[PDB]
This record gives sequence, structure tokens and C-alpha cells, in this order.
Amino acid sequence: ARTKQTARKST
Amino acid sequence: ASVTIVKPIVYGNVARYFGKKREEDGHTHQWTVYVKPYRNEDMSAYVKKIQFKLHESYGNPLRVVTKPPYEITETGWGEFEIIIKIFFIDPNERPVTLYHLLKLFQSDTNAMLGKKTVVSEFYDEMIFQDPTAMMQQLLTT
Repeated sequence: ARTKQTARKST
Repeated sequence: ASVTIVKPIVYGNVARYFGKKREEDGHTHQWTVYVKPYRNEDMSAYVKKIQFKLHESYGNPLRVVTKPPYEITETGWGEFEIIIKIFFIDPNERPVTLYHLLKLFQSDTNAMLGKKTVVSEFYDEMIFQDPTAMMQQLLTT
């Protein structure tokens, strides 16, 4: 699986 | 992908101040770090376990939670980054990694609004593309 957000910066 | 399943989640922490520094260990706060579904579901249908890696100043810093609620409660004095890893019931489904700064100290902005806990939480989505038949069933139950 993958995530929508990057590791350490989020919308 | 023929099947795409998106599971929204919220992760982060809550923290509460003791009102004083404890003499024994210098701890000032109780905190709880967590991952939960955004919607009301039983995440354990498809999540095998969630691991939380704490700072080396903690005993047994690699913590494992195998059933909901996926949370760890501790006390402490300092903020630090926690690594969270979410494992699925199919071992070949790549685990999800999250990065969370454990927040203890409240903003003046929120203090002036009368907030008595610190909450630092983030919305994310776990995206499954063409998972196994077993995973598809459990993701959709």
C-alpha cells in the first residue's frame, strides 16, 4: 500500500 | 489498477500537562500516540499490527499494538519523532510508514481559547491497488 501524503509535509 | 481501495486514517497524539515536574523522573506530561480510521470501521479486518518506534530514552522503544485501539500511552518530558508502521494481513502488501512529531506543549493561540489538552493529528489515506482476493474481501467487509 501507499499513502496520499508525503512523509513530513502534508495537505 | 483494476481495483483501487482508499482507506482514510487519522494519526497523531494527545498530551496533557501534570501542572508540575514529577520529582522521580522529571516527567511533565501524559501522552497517547495513535492511528485510527477516519470512518467508524473495524480496521483490524485488514491491519495485522501497528508498530510505534519511540525515542531511545524509553524502555522497550519498539512498541507493537495488535488490536484496536492502536495506541500507546506514556509519560515524558520531551518532544520527539515517532515512526509508525502499519502491517497488513497480506505480508506482501507493502506496509505503510507514518512520521509523527509527538507534541506536548500548547500554543498560546490555543491556550487563550481555553484548550486544556494538546491534540496534534493528521489526515492521510492508505491506498491499495490490486490487493489479493483475501485483502479485497477484508478491505470491503
